Amino acid sequence: ETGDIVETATGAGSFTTLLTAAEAAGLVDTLKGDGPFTVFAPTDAAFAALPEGTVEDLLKPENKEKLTEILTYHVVPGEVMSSDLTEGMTAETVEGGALTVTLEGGPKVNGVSISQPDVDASNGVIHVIDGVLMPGA
Repeated sequence: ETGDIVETATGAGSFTTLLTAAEAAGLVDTLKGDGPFTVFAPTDAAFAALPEGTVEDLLKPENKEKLTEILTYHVVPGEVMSSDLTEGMTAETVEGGALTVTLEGGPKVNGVSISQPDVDASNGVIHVIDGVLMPGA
């Protein structure tokens, strides 16, 4: 595979409402355009977790435009998470924000759970959130 995070736009079956915008929001040059990059990619079932209006917002073409703006707080630089180091640390977003990262007692980031604790992406790092964690959206 090539593109890894960004190439999702090509397929996007599970991340069709989100990670398709990885390439298509102009994040392609960002995520695949360097090397190690870690993004909290929520699954199709995660949008079904908060389907009140968030999935509608994130289904609206409006969101990928602001994703262009807000990518930096959803994109974390190429650094290996607690699965390598130790659980119970703060991870910094490219925007410039430190979030809560702990696996012991429940893999939770900033108060949202990584219910499907993945990690090993092709170029970077993949973690499936069951919720959302960003400035506003």
